[PDB]
Amino acid sequence: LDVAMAADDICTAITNGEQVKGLYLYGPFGTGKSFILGAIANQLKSKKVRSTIIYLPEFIRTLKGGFKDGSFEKKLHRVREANILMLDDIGAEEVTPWVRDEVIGPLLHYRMVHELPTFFSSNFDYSELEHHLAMTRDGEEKTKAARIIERVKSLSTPYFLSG
Amino acid sequence: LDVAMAADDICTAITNGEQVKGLYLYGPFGTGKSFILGAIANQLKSKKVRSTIIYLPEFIRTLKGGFKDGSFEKKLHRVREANILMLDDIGAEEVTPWVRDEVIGPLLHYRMVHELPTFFSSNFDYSELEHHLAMTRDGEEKTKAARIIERVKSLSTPYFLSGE
Repeated sequence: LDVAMAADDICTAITNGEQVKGLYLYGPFGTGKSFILGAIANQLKSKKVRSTIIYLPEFIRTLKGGFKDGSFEKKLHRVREANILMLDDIGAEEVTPWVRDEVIGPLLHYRMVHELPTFFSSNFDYSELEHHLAMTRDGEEKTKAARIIERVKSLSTPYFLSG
Repeated sequence: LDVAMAADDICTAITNGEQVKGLYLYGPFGTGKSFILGAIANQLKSKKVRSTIIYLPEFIRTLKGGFKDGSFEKKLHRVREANILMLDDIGAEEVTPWVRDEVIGPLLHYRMVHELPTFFSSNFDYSELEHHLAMTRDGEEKTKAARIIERVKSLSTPYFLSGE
């Protein structure tokens, strides 16, 4: 499939005002998923449309700066209402029950309830990401992973990138 | 060997200060060629690296001034020495002997001699672009098109973009 034209068309749509689904780019490392996300971002910027790109490892490691006091909700509440959000390299973060049920879950829930374009990039497809989310130190919790992954599916359109 | 990964690698290389070969993106209309060229342009721009994109038909309309007593050489000499040049939709211009032999040809020859990064997009592959340049009102001239297309091929790396 041609991801370039999907990116171009979703840029035109976003700039026109149409409600659209983000892109779920998945594939092995070094296939250009991040570059396509950033290309969408710069393309939108060329038309004055803002967007927010997040590298999930660093972002979660930043939210852990205040997991005790609960001040992480300060930044989460700011990132969750972003007009266009792009979660870069989801599924690579350390899947802990806290990040799954207090960061990722709520984030995607809100961005869905308000229909806000959400782009993704991952080394896993939908089901593989669901398995990644279910497994954790507390064991396999399939219902939470199913809820989250269904949010992802309803927020994005899949595209496979290979070498 | 991915398209997006080739663009990303080329951006990382140019931004690190390494002048490298550009890309020859060819494919039907509506396959994202211009989006990839624009993505390279914007990725370079975000790191303070200027680049130049010309749409060959428009550029030619600006030259045909001009097209007699070398006056056009004023602009052709400036575009040709650009740090990074991207020729959007090469092959869509109406080929005439003077456009081919006095604009396109010399431009690519200069950018090749001086080892200047150059990018391309087209609906034609190498062979189809060469055949496109060979044919004009004066007939088919294959050797010229061979020289030019060989410059293009020395200036780029091909990548095919097919629809869904």
